[PDB]
Amino acid sequence: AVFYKEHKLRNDGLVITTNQGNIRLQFKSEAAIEVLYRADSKQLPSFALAQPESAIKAQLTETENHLQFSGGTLTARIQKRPFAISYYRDSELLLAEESGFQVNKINFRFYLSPGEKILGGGQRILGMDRRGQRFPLYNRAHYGYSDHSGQMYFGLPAIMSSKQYILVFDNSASGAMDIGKTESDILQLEAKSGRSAYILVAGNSYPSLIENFTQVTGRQPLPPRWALGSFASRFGYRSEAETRATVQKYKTEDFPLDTIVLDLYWFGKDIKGHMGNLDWDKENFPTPLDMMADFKQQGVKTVLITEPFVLTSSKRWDDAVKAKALAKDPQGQPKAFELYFGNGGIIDVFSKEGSRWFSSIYKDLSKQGVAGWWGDLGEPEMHPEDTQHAIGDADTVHNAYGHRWAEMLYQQQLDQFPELRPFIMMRAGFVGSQRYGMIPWTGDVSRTWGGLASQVELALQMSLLGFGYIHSDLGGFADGETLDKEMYIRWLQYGVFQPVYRPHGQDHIPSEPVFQDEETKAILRPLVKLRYRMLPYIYTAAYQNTLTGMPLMRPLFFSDEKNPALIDNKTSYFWGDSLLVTPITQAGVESVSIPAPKGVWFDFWKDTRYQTDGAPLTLPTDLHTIPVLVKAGAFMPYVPAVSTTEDYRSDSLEIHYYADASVPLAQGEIFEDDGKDPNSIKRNQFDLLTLQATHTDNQLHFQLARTGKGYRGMPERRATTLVIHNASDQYQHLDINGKTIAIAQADCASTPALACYDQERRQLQLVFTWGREALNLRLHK
Amino acid sequence: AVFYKEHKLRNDGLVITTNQGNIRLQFKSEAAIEVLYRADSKQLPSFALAQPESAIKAQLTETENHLQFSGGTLTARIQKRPFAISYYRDSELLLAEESGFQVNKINFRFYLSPGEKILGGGQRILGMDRRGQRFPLYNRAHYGYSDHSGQMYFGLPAIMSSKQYILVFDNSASGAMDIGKTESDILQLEAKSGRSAYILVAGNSYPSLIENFTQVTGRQPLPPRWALGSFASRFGYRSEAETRATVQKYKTEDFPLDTIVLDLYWFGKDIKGHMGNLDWDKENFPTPLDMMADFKQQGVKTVLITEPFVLTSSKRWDDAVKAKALAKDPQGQPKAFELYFGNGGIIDVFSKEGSRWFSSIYKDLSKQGVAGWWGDLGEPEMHPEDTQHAIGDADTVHNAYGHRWAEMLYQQQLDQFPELRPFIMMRAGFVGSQRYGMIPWTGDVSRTWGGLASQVELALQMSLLGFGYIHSDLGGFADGETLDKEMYIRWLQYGVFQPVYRPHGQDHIPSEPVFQDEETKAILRPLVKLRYRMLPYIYTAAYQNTLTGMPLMRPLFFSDEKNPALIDNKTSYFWGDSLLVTPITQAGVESVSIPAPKGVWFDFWKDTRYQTDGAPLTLPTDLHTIPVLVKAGAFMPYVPAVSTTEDYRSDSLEIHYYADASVPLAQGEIFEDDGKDPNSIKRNQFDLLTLQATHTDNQLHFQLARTGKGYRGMPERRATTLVIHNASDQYQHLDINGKTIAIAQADCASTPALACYDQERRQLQLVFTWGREALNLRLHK
Ligand SMILES: *[C@@H]1O[C@](F)(CO)[C@@H](O)[C@H](O)[C@H]1O
Ligand SMILES: *[C@@H]1O[C@](F)(CO)[C@@H](O)[C@H](O)[C@H]1O
Ligand SMILES: NC(=[NH2+])NCCC[C@H](N)C(=O)O
Ligand SMILES: NC(=[NH2+])NCCC[C@H](N)C(=O)O
Repeated sequence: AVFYKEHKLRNDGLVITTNQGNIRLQFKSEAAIEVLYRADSKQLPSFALAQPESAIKAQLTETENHLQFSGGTLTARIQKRPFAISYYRDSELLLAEESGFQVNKINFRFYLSPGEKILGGGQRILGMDRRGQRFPLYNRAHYGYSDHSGQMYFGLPAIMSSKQYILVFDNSASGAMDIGKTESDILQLEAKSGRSAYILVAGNSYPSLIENFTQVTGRQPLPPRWALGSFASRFGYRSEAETRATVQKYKTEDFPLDTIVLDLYWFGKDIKGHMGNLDWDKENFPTPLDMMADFKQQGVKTVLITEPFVLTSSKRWDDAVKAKALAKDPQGQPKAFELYFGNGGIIDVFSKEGSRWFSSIYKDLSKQGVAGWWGDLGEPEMHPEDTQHAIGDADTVHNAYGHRWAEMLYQQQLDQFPELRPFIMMRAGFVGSQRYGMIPWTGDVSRTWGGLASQVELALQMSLLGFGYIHSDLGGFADGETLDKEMYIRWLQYGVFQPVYRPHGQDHIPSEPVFQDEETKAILRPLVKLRYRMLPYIYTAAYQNTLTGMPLMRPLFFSDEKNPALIDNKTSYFWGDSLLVTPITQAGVESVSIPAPKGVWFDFWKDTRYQTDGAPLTLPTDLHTIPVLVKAGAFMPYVPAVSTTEDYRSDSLEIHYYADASVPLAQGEIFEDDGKDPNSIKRNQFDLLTLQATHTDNQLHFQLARTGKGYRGMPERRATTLVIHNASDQYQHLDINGKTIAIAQADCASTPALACYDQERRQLQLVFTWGREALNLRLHK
Repeated sequence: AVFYKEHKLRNDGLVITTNQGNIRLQFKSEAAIEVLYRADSKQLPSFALAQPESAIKAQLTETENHLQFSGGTLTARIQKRPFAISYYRDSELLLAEESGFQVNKINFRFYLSPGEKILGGGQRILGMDRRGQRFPLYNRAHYGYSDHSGQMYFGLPAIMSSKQYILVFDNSASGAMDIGKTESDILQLEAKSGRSAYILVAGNSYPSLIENFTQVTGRQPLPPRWALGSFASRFGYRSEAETRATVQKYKTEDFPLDTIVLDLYWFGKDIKGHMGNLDWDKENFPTPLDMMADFKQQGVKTVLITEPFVLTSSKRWDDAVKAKALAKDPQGQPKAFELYFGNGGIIDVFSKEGSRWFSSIYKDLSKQGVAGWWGDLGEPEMHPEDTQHAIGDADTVHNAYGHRWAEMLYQQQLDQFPELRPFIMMRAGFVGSQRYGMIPWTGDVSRTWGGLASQVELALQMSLLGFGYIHSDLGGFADGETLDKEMYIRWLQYGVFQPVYRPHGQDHIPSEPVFQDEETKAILRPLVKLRYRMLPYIYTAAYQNTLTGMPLMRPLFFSDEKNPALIDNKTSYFWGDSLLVTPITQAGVESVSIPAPKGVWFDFWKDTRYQTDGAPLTLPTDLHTIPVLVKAGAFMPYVPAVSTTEDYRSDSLEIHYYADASVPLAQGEIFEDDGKDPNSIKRNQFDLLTLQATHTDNQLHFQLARTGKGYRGMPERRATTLVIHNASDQYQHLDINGKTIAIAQADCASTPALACYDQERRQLQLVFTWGREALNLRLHK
């Protein structure tokens, strides 16, 4: 039995006393509130909040039976007897405590509304709506998973509801979530220890909800543009010669390549026994500085793997112990335990000593030429209960280990190279880890169609809760004895339309596309080149993700927020604003039914126009593509393919506009900067191109403009080819800034025409110079 | 009747007095002699000699009836009565005067040996052996020529004999050559005026003959590497917008492009009336500095056309007259005459005033950003007899006008940009013009199969007499009403294997490959890319041409100097040392008979091995290639394709070696420098890679090395893939500098293998790092 006794309102937090203790409420924004139970006691700090100490001014009002603590849009309604808090946006109930907080173990119980659908929990393969499921909150490997998992590498103690709120359990400890499984109408959060707090974030739409969520948990800094390029990876290159041979293979096979990734053989010849060496195995990598410099000359970055563990057999054991860098046992000695790789300890990233020691090693390797970092096994993969960290035992801090590891490395990289954007790829984190630039991948997926078929669900679940660059080991990682060629092709095709292009797998079967047969390469080469040609599209989506948290992959349900049934879809998704992608995830599929939203759509590959009032579209499949539809009104921007983003230029732009009278107004943008300055957005050192189309019965008008302060090397004038798909055959003239130009009606492909209409393709091509001043192009019948 | 009277031997020239006057003999080298009749009188200087005043020490010996003036290898035997000079190499008679020199008009008569075959005269379409022909020495347009011409743009007063000598008529005047036509056994040279001299050069082989010839007439300076890239050209881009649209089309169609060429519309909107303006038509080219700068940003050079003529209607007429820059009439007034383009005069490049005036204009335009120069109509196309130049009348200097024009422009460009290599493309020159960097093309060829079929004969005739970069308007230039697609494709395929890749034609039919249909582009795109991938092969041949005069295209007859019948062949030729090319020059050809020299040959496209003891090889044709055979023992070097040579890198090399036991020793080289320094060779600022193969019964050994001082940006270590074609399946191991490496026998395409044998292709691939130290690779059975 819990009831209200008293409250204090200073400041600007609400402190409530019940018969059971203190509760602190603080608005972290107009749309987000942090609720801390046991506010009286000492406990772990928030990990989820980007600014834990902030508290914006709210209004408090009191009545006989209730308190009301209200921010801009979000209101907390506090019922005095029995004590229960409920949350409202406008006058709409979002979420209500049932029993709410209960003590010893930590326990939060909320009511769920009938029909309420619940996404969340991070990586699970359970269905998009996780209501009716119970699962642990304990980051844990799931080697070789395929089509089901209740527990994987990167769980999140957070949910997103069809009521358009996000609830975060701001707790790092071994726990569990019960989403109306045990009791149909109860959401239960549990933890063995740790912080007893939750955060509720509201929004008026899913995009606004995600914007509000990332406002308080952190926005991802724009990654280096090279993160969007082609990665060479396997587990693992065995030598410098093999690594050099692989870079060379990309050159001789004419596949783009930005980055090569070195797995654990860079520090030892065996899988076991060397982890912790954190230094080059000179028997097999004899000249690593020259190797990295030679790669940089070819525009290729080098990324190295690192892990939390230092083995007793490794060259750094004695030094780590001496430095007090490792987690301890209750006795105060370094804790050693049996990992797959051997007996070893874990670097205590929560301590000053561990952080300084580990950071110094990253600094040294980075000075040698390492461009980015891969942090594997950060669950931590093995984490005995009696392990003691500076701020708590293993079970208490477990789900924040990887998160703090990312923070440490992010801070380190920014201190060493304040003019570069850190690249940090990790397997396990916490709510908010995106603010440290964490780029997660979905772990050791099996080489099965089931493994591929689960990737959209996983990506969308992580994308919705803050992680825009979630991606998979393309082609599959685990086991297998011979390449499943059709599966591999489908996986690398899908790869083009998801955040990071990194084929990776155990090296008994090649993961890199350059080591495939002629048919496979003939299919994938123009697709990897397409990835590069589409960099302006992808990099602009990245820009929007940094600005607003908008994920690069968006679920189908964004298309109609009043149709909750769409939430179940995990087979079609949006890549940026304009492309509806439906990966092929079974062998031999001859056609697909695409649940395209009501409107006009074009076949990305064939230009075919489809119109639908709601009924799904049936498209035939082929081996060389996967089904992709373009939304009418889309501006799709391209640059010429380059081999590496170091050579990226937009002196030449080609933009495809998908015209249809059903879209009388359309807008596009292209974000351009130097691809590397971490401060480009803050300082406005960018070139933001905007395009607006106005489509009426007798005219199609485009207004082009540029804003921003520009940047070093920005082209003053871009040669631009605008291709208008589904263009009327009735346009008689073009005005460019008032100057009339005839539209040629033949030989469009065979003359340097400035305006020409191709009657067979229904395409109207305009070629012009896009300089710094506004440009108006008007087509008139 | 002529007879010897007296001689003086100082110094070191021989001066002979006959009853008719003085004759001066001077060795210009051990292998070349200049013979000047009327040595007593004042006459035009030599144009053919690079060092006219030189005279090396020779030996003179006298007998009752003869004088002997002897250099290293060449000896002049002077018969006293009747007077006649004959020339010997060793004790072999090369050439004997008949009546020799006869006066008023200039006339030289020599005996021809029975069976002696005679190439020469420069551009004619008459058959490789011109014996039995008579033709004028008067540079003259032959618009729309096809399969026959006795008189074209670029005649040369020179012949090459199967006796392995070259005879030059060192005379610039309107004349004629009668090669045993009128009198079966007489070679007659005639001129209306000008210098009465000839030069005889001997050699012990055709390569040595050409080396000796270019030693005394001039060696071509290495062109900028960009000269070997893709040119966009037509007659003509009508505006800046059209020019920008064409550069953009190369970008959007993914064809390489180094240079765009602007025809006469850059200075006026009409073909007639504007010539002489030598300045931008701002109505149609409003921002030419920005245009050229924008192209440079994309790695694209701009070349402008210029002509010798200044029209009275042009903006520069009054100024040219004021400056005394134009040729005059006998009265002393500027000479004006009716050209196709209108009434106008000719710039007197032979005068100080004309040279200074014209040079100042090139300087100004070059400062604005023009990268190279196209000089059209230098015959001069129209040249009235009464026209007076500073050094003689039109008929006297005619065939040296273009030559002096090139010298003027070359000197100008070197003075303005001493750190760049001039690019000078012209239609008409003289013996020796190559020393001013002249790059000639074969004029206004018709768009017919006949026009294409004549190009090998023309190229070989010019190549043998000093002009390595002779080439054609690819696809054809003149007339036509609709594209002959098959002809166009064949012409641009041949284009890949001849010196300069410049499609060009009258613009009612597109000349650029980017304006062609999908099938045409699908065929040509990978071929234009091949051109770029083969830059190390082509640029190395260019290097050899600068060193020794060795032409890039070599005739079949080089393959067997004891088989004079080969001289007639004008259908197959060598592109560099290793490729035997047979262009397809008729429609619908289904197969070809290739007269491959005795030995082992491989199909360049299919890898098929052929062996022949002399009988021709029959190969089937296809539309996507033309027949090319690779000589056994060839090292064919490639780099990855780039869009422009400004991006050229050899960090990655791929080298194909064509192994056969019939070739126990083979050598290759790759010349690398910065692609732009005119002094790179002289100063040894280059990286010369050498490869040697030793092929025995049980071993194949490669020795790799580098010499030269290197250059700025040179890669220290190149990733190298060596592909050995027709490799034995019996090699069991590889030693690289003594370190043994196993040869994998499977999965060569699908692993980062360092050594692997592909049993299905009979190819053995080695991948390694080629650094600055010598490298030995040994394969052993
Ligand atoms: C962690 O472990 C590895 F298997 C070996 O380092 C990686 O290759 C794998 O991608 C990652 O999950
Ligand atoms: C000279 O005249 C032109 F026809 C016009 O300038 C050129 O296009 C042609 O290539 C050249 O022979
Ligand atoms: N994280 C997981 N859900 N792991 C499931 C592992 C199941 C497997 N049979 C094992 O015990 O090893
Ligand atoms: N240089 C030449 N061979 N020209 C031949 C031109 C022939 C042509 N019938 C004419 O008189 O115009």
